[PDB]
Amino acid sequence: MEKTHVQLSLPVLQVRDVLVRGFGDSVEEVLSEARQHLKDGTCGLVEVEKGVLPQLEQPYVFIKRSDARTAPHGHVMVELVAELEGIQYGRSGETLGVLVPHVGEIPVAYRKVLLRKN
Ligand SMILES: C[C@@H](N)c1ccc(Br)cc1
Repeated sequence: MEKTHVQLSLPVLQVRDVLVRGFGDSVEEVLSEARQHLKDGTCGLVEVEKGVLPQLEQPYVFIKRSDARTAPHGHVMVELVAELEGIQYGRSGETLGVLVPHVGEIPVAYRKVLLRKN
């Protein structure tokens, strides 16, 4: 059975290397596909800086900090929040980055997270 939270180490990708720049065409689809790729180990993370989001496809899936009181074992506790046309679906803390499919790109780092399964 799946636990409420899972430890994952996500590959951090540079935006210009990403081949598949989003998970789908609707808020519900991108959240669904992101969660599936997270379970399969085929999800990467792009850190948000100026210029990044316009190079990626909407809707966006962000991982955001869900608890600022403790980060177990160095894994920041995080949850998913989607965004389309300036409207967010969920409310959470600070953005760690935007999730994208990982299809073999070489990462620049790994980001340890404790992901809320839902
Ligand atoms: C199964 C593999 N060909 C693949 C499917 C969808 C996405 Br998104 C990335 C890779």
